[PDB]
Amino acid sequence: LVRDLPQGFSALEPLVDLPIGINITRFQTLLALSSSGWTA
Amino acid sequence: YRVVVLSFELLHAPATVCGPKKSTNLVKNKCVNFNFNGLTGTGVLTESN
Repeated sequence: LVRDLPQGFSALEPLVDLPIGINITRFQTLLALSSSGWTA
Repeated sequence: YRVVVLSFELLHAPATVCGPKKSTNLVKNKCVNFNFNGLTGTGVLTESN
């Protein structure tokens, strides 16, 4: 399919757990990219 | 004297470091008492399909 958030069922196998224990409230992603022009 | 002091910090995070663990040979078709990695039970350990 092209763009629509697809309908259909799947699952999610685990990747990893980590003992961290920190105050968490927010998250931002990162994107690969020049500034005034690029190709993607 | 060269002195090394192994102090530690505990009781403020999930424990992460400690000693090794024992390992023994398995056996089948006999009522034994297994302790598989968290599971302490008794019975006969055959193989699976």
